[PDB]
Order: sequence, then structure tokens, then C-alpha cells
Amino acid sequence: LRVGNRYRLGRKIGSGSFGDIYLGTDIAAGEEVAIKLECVKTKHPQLHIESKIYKMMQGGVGIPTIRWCGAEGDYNVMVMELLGPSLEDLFNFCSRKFSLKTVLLLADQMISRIEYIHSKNFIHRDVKPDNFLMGLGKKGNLVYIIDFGLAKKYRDARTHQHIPYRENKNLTGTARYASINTHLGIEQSRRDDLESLGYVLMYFNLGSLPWQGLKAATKRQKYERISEKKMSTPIEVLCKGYPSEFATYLNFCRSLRFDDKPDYSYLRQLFRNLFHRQGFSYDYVFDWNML
Ligand SMILES: CN1Cc2nccc(-c3cn(C)nc3-c3ccc(F)cc3)c2C1=O
Repeated sequence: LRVGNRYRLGRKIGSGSFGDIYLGTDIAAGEEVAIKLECVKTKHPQLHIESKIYKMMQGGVGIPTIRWCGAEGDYNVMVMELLGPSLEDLFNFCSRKFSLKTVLLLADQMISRIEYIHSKNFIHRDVKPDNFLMGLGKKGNLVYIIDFGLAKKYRDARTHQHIPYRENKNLTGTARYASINTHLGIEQSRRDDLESLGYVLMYFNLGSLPWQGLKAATKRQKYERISEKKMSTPIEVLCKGYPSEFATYLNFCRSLRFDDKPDYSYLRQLFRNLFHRQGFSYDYVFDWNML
């Protein structure tokens, strides 16, 4: 099928937040692309909003380039450069075990991606391994951030007025990586994207989280059980046996005030100092490169 005169639509290759992913080719450029399709008439249309966020994010390191946006037949279409597997696919491919060097190489880039989105007045709100993809070819060392479907402006683009403190909010994101504030129903802000990343890094270290795979009757009761398990698990217990930096990272995120600008530099330097004490080289040789 033809997409915006220039793109050739192929078979389905993946599943996305509110629209499936298809293989494509930019016929004029001779380059493969990923095409996200969303039904023109749906009770919850979100592709168009997401496109605007990606467009605002353009030029940022690890921000996927959007080649085209439009409407074709029964669908709203978004065309992105082709990327590699997500950190979840790579984690499963690596038998759910990442070396400390891989976790630290990933932590460095992931903190930067989040800082970039924040510099562009947005909070991601769904920080999880599935939303970070590795690039391909010459970009194979680069971690990309995707899925702006739950992203929200946290401050006014010009005035920098932070959004007001709100309570009794709905769990926006994934329960496994949600911050304690989110479980409490507090409006998400910059600190919450970073706390989620802290749980993602501990998840890479452990293979799973202590509140993962809890037995429950309803999805709301599962969230209550996860909340309870997260609030009953001290950071030192969660991080036992791993370098103290992971715990320091999580304690710092939990200490942040609602409208505080996080010290991203300090957080990257925490892991960089550990990376150097370990004698590792920033050579971008991840565990999967040794397979
Ligand atoms: C298998 N692949 C490769 C590949 N490359 C690039 C992005 C994705 C991809 C994965 N998800 C969950 N969403 C997207 C996507 C997003 C916006 C778009 F405009 C197009 C695609 C994939 C993919 O699913």
C-alpha cells in the first residue's frame, strides 16, 4: 500500500500504545522505516497529539526522526526511521541478566533522554524498558526514547510555571515502574520519570522486581498490592548486594519536591564515578554485542 506518495507499507512488525507498527520503505530515499497506523474514526484518537510532541523533540540525541505525518484512507499515519529492539527485548534476549557495565552504559544515556524531554517542558510518565529502543547500524550504540502517548506538559513553554500540585490522580503508566507518589495518586512531575528509571535500573540488576508477578483478583487490587509491596520494601533491601549508587539514586529521587528541577548531572556523575571505580571503558560494548 502507498503512504503519502513516498512510502511503501509492508506487513505488521509490532504493536504500539494505540496503533500497530508496520514495516515500510521510503521509496525515494531507499531507506527502511516503521509506520504507525491509527484508525481515522476512534473514540480515543491520540496519534496527532503524539506527532506534535515528537516534532517539538526533533534534534535531540536519541529522539527518533519523524519522516512524515498525515492521513491515508481509514488511517492517521506517522512514519519514523527504523529502530532496533527495545531494552525489554534485549533483556529477554540476554536471559534477563545484564552485567553492571551494561546497566551503567544504559543509565547514563537514559538519564540524558529524560533530561532532554524535561528541557522541552514535557514529562514522559511511562518510563519502562519497552519505551527505550537501540538504534541500528551506525546508531547501534544509541538508546532512543519512544512513546509520547501518556506524555504531559509539566510547565508552561515560556513562563516555566509548573503545573499545580494535584492529588487523587489515576495511575498513568505501568504499575511495575510507577513512583510511590504515583501510587499515592499525586500528579506526576520530573522526579517521577527519574524514580521510574531507578526501578528500571534495579529491574535490569535483579532480573525482576519484588512487587512483580503478585497474585490478584482485579487490576485495581494488583495496583493496591504493588503499592503496598513498594511502600513496605526499603530501598536498602531492594538494592542489597548491588553498588550503593542504585540506592543513593533512588533516595535522591524520593527526596525531590514536586516542582524541583532534578540535578541530572549529579545523577549521571554518581554512575560515572562507579563506572570508573570498576575500571570500565565507555566503548559502547553492551552485553548483547558479545553474543
Ligand atoms: C519492530 N519495530 C522496529 C521499530 N522501529 C522504530 C519504531 C518502532 C516502534 C515500536 N513501538 C512500540 N512504536 C514504534 C513506532 C512509534 C512511532 C512510529 F511512527 C513508528 C513506530 C519499531 C518496531 O516496532
